[PDB]
Amino acid sequence: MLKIIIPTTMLLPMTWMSKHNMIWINATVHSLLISLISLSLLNQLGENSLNFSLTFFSDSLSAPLLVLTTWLLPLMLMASQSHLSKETTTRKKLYITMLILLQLFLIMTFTATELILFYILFEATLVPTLIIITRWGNQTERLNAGLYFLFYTLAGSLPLLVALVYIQNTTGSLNFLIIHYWSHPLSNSWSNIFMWLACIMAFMVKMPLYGLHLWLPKAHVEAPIAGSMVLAAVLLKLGGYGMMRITTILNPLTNYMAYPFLMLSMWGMIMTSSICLRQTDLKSLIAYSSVSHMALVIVAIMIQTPWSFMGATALMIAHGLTSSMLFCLANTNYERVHSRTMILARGLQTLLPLMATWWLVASLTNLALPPSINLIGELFIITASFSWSNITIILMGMNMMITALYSLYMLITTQRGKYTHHINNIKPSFTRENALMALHILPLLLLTLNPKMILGPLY
Amino acid sequence: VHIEPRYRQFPQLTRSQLIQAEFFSATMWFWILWRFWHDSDAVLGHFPYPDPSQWTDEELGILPDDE
Amino acid sequence: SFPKYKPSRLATLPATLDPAEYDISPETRKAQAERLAIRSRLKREYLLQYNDPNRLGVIEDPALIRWTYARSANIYPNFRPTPKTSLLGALFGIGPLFFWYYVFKTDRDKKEKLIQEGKLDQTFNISY
Amino acid sequence: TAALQAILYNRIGDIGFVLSMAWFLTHSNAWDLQQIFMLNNECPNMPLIGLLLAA
Amino acid sequence: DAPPLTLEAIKDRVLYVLKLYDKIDPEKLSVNSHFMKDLGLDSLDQVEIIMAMEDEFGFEIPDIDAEKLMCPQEIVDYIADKKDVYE
Amino acid sequence: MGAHLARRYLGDASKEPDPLRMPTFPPDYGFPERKEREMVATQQEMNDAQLMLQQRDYCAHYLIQLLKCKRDSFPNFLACKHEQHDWDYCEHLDYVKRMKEFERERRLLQRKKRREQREAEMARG
Amino acid sequence: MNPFASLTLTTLTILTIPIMMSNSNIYKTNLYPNYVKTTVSYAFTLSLVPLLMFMHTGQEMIISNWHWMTLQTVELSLSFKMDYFSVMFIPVALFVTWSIMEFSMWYMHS
Amino acid sequence: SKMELPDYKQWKIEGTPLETVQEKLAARGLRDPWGRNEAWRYSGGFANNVSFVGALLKGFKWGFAAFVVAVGAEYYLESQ
Amino acid sequence: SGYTPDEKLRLQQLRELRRRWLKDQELSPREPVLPPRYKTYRHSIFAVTHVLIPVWIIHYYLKYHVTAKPYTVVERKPRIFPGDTILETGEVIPLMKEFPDQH
Amino acid sequence: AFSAPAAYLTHQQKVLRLYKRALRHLESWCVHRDKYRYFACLMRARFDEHKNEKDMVKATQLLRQAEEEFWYGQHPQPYIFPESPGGTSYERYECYKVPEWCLDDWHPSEKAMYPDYFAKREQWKRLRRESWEREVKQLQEETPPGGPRTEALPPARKEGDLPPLWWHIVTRPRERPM
Amino acid sequence: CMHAFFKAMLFMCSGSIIHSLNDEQDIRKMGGLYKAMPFTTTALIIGSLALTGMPYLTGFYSKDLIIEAVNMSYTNAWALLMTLIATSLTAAYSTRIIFFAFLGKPRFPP
Ligand SMILES: CCCCCCCC/C=C/CCCCCCCC(=O)OC[C@H](COP(=O)(O)OCCN)OC(=O)CCCCCCC/C=C/CCCCCCCC
Ligand SMILES: *P(=O)(O)OCC(C)(C)[C@H](O)C(=O)NCCC(=O)NCCSC(=O)CCCCCCCCCCCCC
Repeated sequence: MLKIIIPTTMLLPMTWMSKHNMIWINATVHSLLISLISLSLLNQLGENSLNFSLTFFSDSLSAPLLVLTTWLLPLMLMASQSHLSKETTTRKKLYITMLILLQLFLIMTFTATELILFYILFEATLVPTLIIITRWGNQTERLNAGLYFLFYTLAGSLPLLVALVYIQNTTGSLNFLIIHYWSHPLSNSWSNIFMWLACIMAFMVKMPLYGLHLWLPKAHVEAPIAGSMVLAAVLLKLGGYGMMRITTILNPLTNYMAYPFLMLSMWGMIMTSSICLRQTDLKSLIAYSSVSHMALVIVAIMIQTPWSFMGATALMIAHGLTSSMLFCLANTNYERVHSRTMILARGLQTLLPLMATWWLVASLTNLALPPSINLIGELFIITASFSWSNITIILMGMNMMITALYSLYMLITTQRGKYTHHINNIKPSFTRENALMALHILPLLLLTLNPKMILGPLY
Repeated sequence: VHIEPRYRQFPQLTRSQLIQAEFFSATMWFWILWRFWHDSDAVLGHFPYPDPSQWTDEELGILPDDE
Repeated sequence: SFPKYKPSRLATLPATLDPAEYDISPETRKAQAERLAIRSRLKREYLLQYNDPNRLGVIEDPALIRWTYARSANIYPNFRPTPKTSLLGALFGIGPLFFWYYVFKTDRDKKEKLIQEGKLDQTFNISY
Repeated sequence: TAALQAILYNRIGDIGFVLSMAWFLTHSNAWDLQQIFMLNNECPNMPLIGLLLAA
Repeated sequence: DAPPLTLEAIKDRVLYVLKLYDKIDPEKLSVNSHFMKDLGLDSLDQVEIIMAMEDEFGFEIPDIDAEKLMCPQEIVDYIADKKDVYE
Repeated sequence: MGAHLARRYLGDASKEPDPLRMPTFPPDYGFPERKEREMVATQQEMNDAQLMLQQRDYCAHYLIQLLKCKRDSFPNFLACKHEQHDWDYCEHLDYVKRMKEFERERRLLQRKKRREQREAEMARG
Repeated sequence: MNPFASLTLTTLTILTIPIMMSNSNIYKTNLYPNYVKTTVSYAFTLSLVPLLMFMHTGQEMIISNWHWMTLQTVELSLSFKMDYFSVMFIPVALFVTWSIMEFSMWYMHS
Repeated sequence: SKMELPDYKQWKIEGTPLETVQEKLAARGLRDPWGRNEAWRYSGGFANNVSFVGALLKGFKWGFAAFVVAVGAEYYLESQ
Repeated sequence: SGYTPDEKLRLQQLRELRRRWLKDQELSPREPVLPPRYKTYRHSIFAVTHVLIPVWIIHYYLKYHVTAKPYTVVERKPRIFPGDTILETGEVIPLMKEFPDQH
Repeated sequence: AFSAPAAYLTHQQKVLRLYKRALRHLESWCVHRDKYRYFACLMRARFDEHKNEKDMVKATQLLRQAEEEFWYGQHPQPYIFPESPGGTSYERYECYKVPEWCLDDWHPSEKAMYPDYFAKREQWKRLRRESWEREVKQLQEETPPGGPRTEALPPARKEGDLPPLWWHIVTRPRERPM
Repeated sequence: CMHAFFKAMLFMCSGSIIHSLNDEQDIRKMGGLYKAMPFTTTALIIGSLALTGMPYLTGFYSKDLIIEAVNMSYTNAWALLMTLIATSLTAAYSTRIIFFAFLGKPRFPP
């Protein structure tokens, strides 16, 4: 994994030694090169994972997330160069450095072979994100959003650290291969119940679980465009990856401790879709859509079947791409009119045609339209939940109906209708914005063409 | 063909559309009459419906009540 | 005479059938004039800013800002824990959870009982 | 409004369709007509009502 | 599709309708004659005239605007302005 | 539709036949010597012709002949009138046999009612 | 090879063809409606041919040309069931669409 | 081009149901002044119209003749 | 009840301005200044490409790739009637028995 | 839509609007022209019967009774003109209406494609920019110190002036833009 | 198949009427089109006759068999009665369309 880690640690000096007018060009070009290099990890084995060394390893679950991170970095660079034109050169370099550090920590997190190193890195992802939010956010609420995000995540994660050190003391190793080959059943006792609670609650807060999600609207709405893109695409997937990795040793206690979390996830998925139906803010609408999708992923992981894990992985990748695209579209419209109210700007279908096409495609992918990988993952999760029980179909159907309703409501409100009469600063869409949308959408359709690359180890 | 608009008057028609409408209506009625002539059993039926009250107990296998 | 029309919540009373429209006090006319004056002042401000040749941007709407602020940020500071709020919150945030837990637990208990008794049609059920 | 209404009603139909698809996969290990017809010698109410709702 | 309207066509059609009205003598009817002052009609007659023009031209004139159309020339100008007729 | 529905519903269901339970009497009850129905087409022939299982009744041979005639004279889709009429006539005969069965069931039921009424009267006397 | 599968898949592909031409000067000009209508008519005739094939011998087939993915013991592949229903509905739908597209060339001129 | 409106003096309610309406109103003591403006519809080429049964028999005249000719041709061909 | 003099004057002025604006909206004889840069023949060129090339590609794909793995293309077995000739083995499927003919 | 509304509807305006609405719904009921003419003449006879009334209280009572009768007897599916708010062709062309501020963002090549139109557009823009100060001064001169009590706007009181707040009224998109 | 044919033709005739009468979709405003528009009139009459089950048109070979199967099967009595009433109401609304669109005097703008 050093052939991918070291190029980022070289991107840092490149950013800090480039000329003032070439920082964005250099960062984008070399981020795309690093993504191309990281595409090699998709060649996975059918029996075991790719164990590079004693510290880093790659799996059919880690590879798509790493590729998504490496592909997402240049898009964040494009959006940031859009909205940071008046900043000084030093602050531009600092912003690029924060993005690079976040990507490096995410790569090391997804490739870490030991639970304690994984914990250290996935906690280290907070600092660049908090700095980005609380420093380059636009509104007054960025400080409160950062506080909420940081303290929710840390209150979740500290008992996870205690549980990890206790597991190390009890068993002798936190290496994932060792804890998988030497896994032993977890007897039904209060101590095991609380260990299960510590681990699962940390990752549920990271997911986020319904009832533990307020930090997500707070942070996503108030963060800059790059922060919003990375929060939804990758940082939300740390919880799912951790739960997939950590549930090896939690059986058979997961068969009994999953009921409250399953009920919370299903009913909160319904509730957050309904909230999306009546949202006066576009970023809030997208954030609650993210909450619903991650609640579905939580349901899949908790029911814990080979068919659910594949759907969970596919839904994670598809939701990451779709949420990044939706946040980018909302940011473009915000840069037009300097306000996040959804009904302020209308008639954008007749004011900006190709951007309306991008909106339509993003909304179509947001709802499960076949044969998109969104639909593939959602359908796999729905079928696994149907096998689990036969009223999960009722809940999933209600969620799908409300999902289509709010997606098309957002599309119609933002695009259809008649344009606002007094808004006359909506310039034609930039080549940069259109290229950003194209780079968001085309990989989604290519992954639809080749679906087995994002179905996880269980395929 | 250029058709001038009329004001409060019957519109200008064309011999082509007149004869086409007449031809297709005549075609429909000719087809209906021709079909009713040849296979009339498609409307009136072909096989008589038996009257079960006229079937005898001998052929229906019903013995005398006293026996 | 003719059957009466009963207004509802989702089918309101028509203006022509409102009894208040046929009992017009001189105070009502003054109130209507005041409302028209308020609307005219707002319309004049909007039209001036809208027809200004040098304006390039969005005319900020304080009413829209107040609406979006009240819908989002001004809810919690004005929330007081009352019996009505407590009961509604408890119901709408707990009852569905326990209801679905009961439903799914009963369903899974029946399924497990059938599996243990060995009289459940599990043939061809390969994928799970 | 008409477009969104059509989407809503067809999405309830899709709820039924997804119910039928999930039942067929779980109880027949296939999503194709050949194996569905082979294995379902007496098709049950849940998949058939799902199909009816979708239709 | 349809041929465009003209000021002359609008005026001819409105005068046609008004001359087919039986409470107006066509000889003393001109494009500037007022319905009330110099034609001798009343509010109900004006409402009927506006409804007749709505039927003639296939579009509805709102009641707030219909009350002020007191002249055939005013009706012509209103209809031309709404239909974007400039020649 | 029909008078039988009226008789059974607004009347004596005991004297009217049950369509789901018919026949309720032995096939030879009243028939001293009764002949089994003759099937012309064999199971292998019907399977090769791939007749629908709804179409594999006692009139299957005429259907097979009609299909063979239709396949051979493809462009002339009006050359199978005789075969179609033969198949329809066989189906008509099958239907009138079913009608005879219904009528036999009805009159046997009312005969049984008369017999049991007479026996009850004899016991009462 | 039997012309059945080839002709059916060809009708479907030639239906798809004018969409690939939607990023061209023909899509920019005013010949696109007539182009689409002509393509639909050609597809209609090319689909009438397998209907003639079925009306004679009653041929029905399934075409699982491309294998999409194998989910453990469940294989999903791009399969087309060319049976009586398909070979009878396709020519009717194509005929109706051809007529509708010409009527739309007249009706949607403006 | 430059269509001309037909002379307005030709529109008369006479011979049309509007005259019957006018007679009823006169018996009531009333009059309708918009008689002619509606009377354009009842004259010209719209004066004669077909009933519903007549509309369905639009091509029955020629259809029956063609059917008779075809039946005769078929009979003659069958005979010889 | 009618236009006030101010309303009528403003309406007249606005109508004049609107008509002038529309007249200006009218184009010029040379206005779209563009930058420098048989029926059977068209039917034949369309038919060869749009029909001939795809059918060639599809037949090549089916004959040599799709019909190279088992069960990809499965034809329903032909219907066999009595009194027929099976072509593969030169077999004679025999006739049915005599019918109890009615009239 | 072109007239500024008043603070209230007078009794005459109310009864005239009721008359027109009742005639329209009666025409919806009486499809045929002669029948509609007959019943419309009867309706106008009723209105003439109640035309002269010295007691305004009784006139208002009669108006209320007539409104109740109309609401009971209205056509559930009345005729609406296609361009009217309830019509089938209402707001169909609102997506084709594009403004001149969108127009002025064109590329120089697109502008050069139409040389003569943009010269007149620049003349219009100069006319707009040379009159705004006069328009706003005229508006603030005539309005009362309290503020505008109605939405009416004044004409141009001078020979070299344009009526204030005219740009969007004059340059509103055409009824059939594309 | 049969319904596709004749219902598509009926909708096309309705669209032709709408386009001729300047986007007017009200039968209360249509009228006189029997002679105003001959070809669309005869096409709509043929379509309505086929829809209602003219004894030898396209709709006869499906609707008549459907009705016979409904009558001759072990069906729900209420379902059978509602099917018959629906057939009668089909004839009724076809009559309404023809009567208010083609017969009588014009009601469209002059
Ligand atoms: C299984 C899941 C549950 C299924 C039923 C749940 C129904 C939930 C209703 C959805 C809530 C709506 C959220 C927002 C939707 C969009 C807002 C909206 O109301 O749309 C307005 C729009 C406008 O109405 P118009 O008649 O067109 O008038 C226009 C006048 N200008 O109205 C609609 O589109 C709403 C239509 C759906 C409403 C609900 C109706 C569904 C209820 C029927 C369920 C029973 C089905 C029985 C099954 C029978 C087959 C076995
Ligand atoms: P012009 O300014 O001359 O107008 C004269 C007016 C009417 C303004 C008078 O000056 C006036 O105000 N007169 C006194 C007030 C008055 O006339 N009140 C009574 C009028 S309302 C009335 O009489 C209506 C009764 C009949 C119509 C009722 C409508 C109900 C039928 C509709 C059915 C729905 C479908 C047909």
